[PDB]
Amino acid sequence: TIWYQTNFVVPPDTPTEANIIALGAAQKNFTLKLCKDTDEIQQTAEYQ
Amino acid sequence: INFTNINYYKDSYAASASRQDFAQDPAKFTRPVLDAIREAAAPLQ
Amino acid sequence: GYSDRVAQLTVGNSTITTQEAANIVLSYGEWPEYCPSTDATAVDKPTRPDVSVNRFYTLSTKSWKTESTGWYWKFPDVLNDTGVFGQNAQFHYLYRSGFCMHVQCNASKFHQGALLVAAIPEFVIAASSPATKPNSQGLYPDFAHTNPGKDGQEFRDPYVLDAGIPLSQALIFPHQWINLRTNNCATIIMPYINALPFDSALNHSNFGLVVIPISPLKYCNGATTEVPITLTIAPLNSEFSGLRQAIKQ
Amino acid sequence: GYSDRVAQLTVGNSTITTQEAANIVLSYGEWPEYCPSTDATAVDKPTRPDVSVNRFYTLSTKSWKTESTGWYWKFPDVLNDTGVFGQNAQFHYLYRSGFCMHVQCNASKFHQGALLVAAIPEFVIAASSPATKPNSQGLYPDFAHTNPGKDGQEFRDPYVLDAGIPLSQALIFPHQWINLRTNNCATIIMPYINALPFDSALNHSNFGLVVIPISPLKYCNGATTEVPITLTIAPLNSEFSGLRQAIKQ
Amino acid sequence: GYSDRVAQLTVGNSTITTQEAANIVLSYGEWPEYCPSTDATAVDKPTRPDVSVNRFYTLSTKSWKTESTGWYWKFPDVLNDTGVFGQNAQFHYLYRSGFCMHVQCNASKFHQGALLVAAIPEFVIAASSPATKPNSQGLYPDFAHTNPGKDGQEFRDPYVLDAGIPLSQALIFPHQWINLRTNNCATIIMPYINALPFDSALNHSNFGLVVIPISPLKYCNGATTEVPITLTIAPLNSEFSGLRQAIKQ
Amino acid sequence: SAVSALADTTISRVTAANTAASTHSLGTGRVPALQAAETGASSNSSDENLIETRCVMNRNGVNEASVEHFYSRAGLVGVVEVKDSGTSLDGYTVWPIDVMGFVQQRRKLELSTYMRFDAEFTFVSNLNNSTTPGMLLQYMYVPPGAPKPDSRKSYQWQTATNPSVFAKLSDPPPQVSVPFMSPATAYQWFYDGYPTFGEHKQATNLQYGQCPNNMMGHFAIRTVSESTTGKNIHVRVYMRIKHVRAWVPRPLRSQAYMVKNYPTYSQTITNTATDRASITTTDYEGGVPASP
Amino acid sequence: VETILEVNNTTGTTGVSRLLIPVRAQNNVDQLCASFQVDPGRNGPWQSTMVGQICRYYTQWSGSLKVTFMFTGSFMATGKMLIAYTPPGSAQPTTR
Ligand SMILES: CCCCCCCCCCCCCCCCCC(=O)O
Repeated sequence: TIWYQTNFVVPPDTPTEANIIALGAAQKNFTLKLCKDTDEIQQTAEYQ
Repeated sequence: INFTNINYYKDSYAASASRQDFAQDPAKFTRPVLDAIREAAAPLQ
Repeated sequence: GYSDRVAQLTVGNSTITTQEAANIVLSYGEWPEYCPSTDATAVDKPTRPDVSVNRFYTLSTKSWKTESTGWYWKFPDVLNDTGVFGQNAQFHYLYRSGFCMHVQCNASKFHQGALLVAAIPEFVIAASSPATKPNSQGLYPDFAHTNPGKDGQEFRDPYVLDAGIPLSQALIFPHQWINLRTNNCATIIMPYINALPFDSALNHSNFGLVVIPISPLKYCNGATTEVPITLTIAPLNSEFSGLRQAIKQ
Repeated sequence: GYSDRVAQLTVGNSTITTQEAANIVLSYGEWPEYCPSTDATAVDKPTRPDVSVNRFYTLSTKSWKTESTGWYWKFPDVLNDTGVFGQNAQFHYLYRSGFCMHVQCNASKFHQGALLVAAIPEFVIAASSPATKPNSQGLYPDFAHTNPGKDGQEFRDPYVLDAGIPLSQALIFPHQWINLRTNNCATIIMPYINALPFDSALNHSNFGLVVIPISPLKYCNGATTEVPITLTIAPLNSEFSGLRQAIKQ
Repeated sequence: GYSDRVAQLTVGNSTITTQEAANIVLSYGEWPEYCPSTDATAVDKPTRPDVSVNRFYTLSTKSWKTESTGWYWKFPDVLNDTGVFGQNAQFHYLYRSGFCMHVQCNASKFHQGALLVAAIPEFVIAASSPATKPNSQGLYPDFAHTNPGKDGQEFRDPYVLDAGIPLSQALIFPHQWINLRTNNCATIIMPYINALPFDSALNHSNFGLVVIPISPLKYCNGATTEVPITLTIAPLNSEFSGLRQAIKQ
Repeated sequence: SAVSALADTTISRVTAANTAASTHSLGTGRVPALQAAETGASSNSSDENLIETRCVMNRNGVNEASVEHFYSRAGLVGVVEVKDSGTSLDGYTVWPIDVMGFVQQRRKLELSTYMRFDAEFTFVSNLNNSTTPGMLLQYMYVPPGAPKPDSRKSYQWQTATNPSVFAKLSDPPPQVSVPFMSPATAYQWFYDGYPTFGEHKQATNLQYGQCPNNMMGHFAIRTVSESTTGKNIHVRVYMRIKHVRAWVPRPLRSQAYMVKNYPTYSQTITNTATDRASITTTDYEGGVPASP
Repeated sequence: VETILEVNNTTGTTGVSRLLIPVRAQNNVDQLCASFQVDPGRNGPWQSTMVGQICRYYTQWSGSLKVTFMFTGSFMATGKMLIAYTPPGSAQPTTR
């Protein structure tokens, strides 16, 4: 969760709303196991 | 006693998969920069 | 142990200075190099016009707007009609080179927004079909969208990079951000990446160069509205072989 | 030979980062330490819950206004009902600990004002009597003013620290300023100061933690009006002895 | 070459003396130990509140009657709401510990009867269904029977341990008898047994602690009728990790 | 001798990175948490520098995440119907070798831009009712340029040079190992270019992206029969990739495929992440709070 | 390799807008900005990540994760955020 520790303070004549971009990744001790088939994309017919 | 990784045919591409050369070098995708940045440092100083 | 904010890139008779620079991305940690004799296949002696073609070319300037989607270029295609590089690409069948792409976008400390500058190898452009089966013309993109030239082409669906792949994972490619609060330029040095030592600079485009606004440009009334984005590139270690009559396309 | 503006305080599972920090005040040049066997008096083995209680607790956020007088907390009292520290303070008769108080207040470069953050040992609160002789109730402050809990108590007369001593000399105590043009935080590491090796965390409050606006908060129309002040503290080297039934107050 | 009848168990600030003791059962010949760094998996530093939680807790006293069936407790569940141990079990996600269970039952030299005190790891409680097929509610025991708390739960069918396994073979578990003519207590030291280094003290109960009267209590008119059975336990080498908000159940 | 060679063939385990013990740090100028994502580099922050960690001698094996193990798994790449009944009494069929017809193999392959590998092709052939009567089949590989058969009796089935496999349906599935056959250094799943010169002003422009270095001919399959058999045969081709070399990883495809040789997504773009109610809702009930 | 999380995966948000966590000047204190689960293979913000898409090719995973937040406001905009990771057992925290 992301909370406002303090406010988002701006001077006059500057946008009061901005964006935060989150970039996710793994650490050096990351590991995977038991390779399987994904469920991301489906197919109902050959691509001919 | 393991009896595997033996090729029975004259052509080398007939051998089984080469699963004894695991190498990990993530620096070419995670730190593709010129000036190496120390972890404990402010990157843009 | 850190990176300085100022930088100067000098190649050929051109020099680019920047005072708010993040770093310089060396794609895949490999510098551009000439084709080694161990990997070459053509027997003709290549030509290496050192300083006449390996130099910075300021090519196109697009105006960043609040509803902009982004633009993309193809590296060999964007330089095929400019300078001594364009001539050597037209007169020779074979060509290979790296490049140093430099995207410039400055704004006041009162603007905001972030661009994603990535160099995509083999950036095959997709067409979005309206669910039509019978292999209509709208199944393949026209030549204006695959080889945009020096003007570039603005994205239709930046969310899928106009290629069906998610934009969020485009950071797997050599990339850099232009965050207006942090830096005003993005530098990417890219070596020659191809399954062949040489290739035609006219048919094959080795890299796609995308500039996509992730966080839209926002400012308040009174600030400068026209915020341009300039693309400057420079071939590195460019060779050509197979001389013949100049071929345009 | 100088102090860096950035700092990171990591204790327990909590981490506090700041990018505009003045310094870190080490009160009286002594670090918090466990009670040496030469100075201890109780024979029961103390418990030292290392990382469960020695950690940063963000407790209260007060809104700084242009007519604010200031607020004060009492260190053992403000943590007696939070987390594993509060439980150990309720289950044990004896307690001792230092702390690292961290007050956070950020504002734009267009605001102004300065806070005085001081850690006052044995901050006995006074009552202001209306010149009444016959030992009326208004001769002694109620419990809400002596032990404000985690919400703190706002000063009635900050000029005399609500204790009859002049505010101008409060700098004799371990203090730090939060000058909005210079820094946005104040850090004070305080060792356990008491005439006894251990003491009750419920009856006795070792330190008072005051935050008083000397230069009032001023800004122009259009700036963010709500400027909060957050108090984060962390016990250091906290021990407890004399286990029995949990006692609330 | 023998075992003395007197014994004293001192852990924490608690001390238990007995003058008619059989022996002390060390379950599976392994002492309770902290998780070695070779077997640990969580990276957070664990807390080890040495003497505040590793201490004897007298929890429940059941009255032994001539028609009593027996009672059972679950070790982590019986201490989840008592003392500093209960708090650390509620504030932390992960937990591991051994224990030293001590069951006390004294009677005159004119009473008779024998209890079976066993510590059953993974004591999964069964429900006795009235031969009903369609997966009715009466196919699984309610939460009051699986986690009885500190009051324990009296057996419904002690002959099958309320688990479908014969009571006669319960001696395969670390056990001890309380034979009124021989001894008046039973001590079992149990190390942390689980397929994981740490686990939740709220969901998973590592051990079941049963006290079953094999030979019923018999006496003649005039003797004291109320013969209690007191359960005193003490965690050993208890660690906790994964601090967060206190969770009750 | 070579006894030392065969002994060192078991998969040796290399473990994941260990975690070292760490303590609290109170000072300035040392900020391992602050990063600059604009530099295009991923954060080098370690757990040791953001929390207080313990010493964990990690022993989790990482060998299964290698490129070889990820790819050396035979998946379906082609379904060939040898029609010999009804309106098509061919008894033979010439299938253009393309491994981009089925999603599971295609998505895995397009993780990388260039790939150089050998393959082990397996043919699982049977009738429509899944039975396998003894029926002699001939699977002839027709390299690019070799004459393709046009009937079940044509001379091309003599196979005096073309590699050919004869096997009945009742036999175990035929299996052959195919080398890295390509004029290039690697197969190129993405070719941002055109195969020939020209204006490329065509109305369809179907040649865009077609690199002939990947086109490796056809697999001609027939039943060795004297006349029509009246039975349709389905040949499922499975490709196992070995001795893999991958280059330039790419984003995994997120839109549904539409055609075989082209990236082409529908105009109704599907989101990469499934929607939720708001930006502050998660579906995890958790436990009961001790003191709310 | 760090890739963009699709945190703003809300109904109605379309295109590149789904990759942005909106932050603005608050009228009250201690407000919730955004939240998401850190299960990589779970349907949600992690679906748009390279780690999230490779995890779906495997049954089990292990190791520490990493989220890098980049603020894309004005140079003049200041602020402080508390980004907390709550271990299992508890629902999403209701207060800071
Ligand atoms: C005896 C019959 C054996 C069959 C021989 C099979 C030969 C296959 C060639 C190797 C296949 C890999 C390259 C495929 C690339 C084409 C994909 C595409 O771009 O559409």
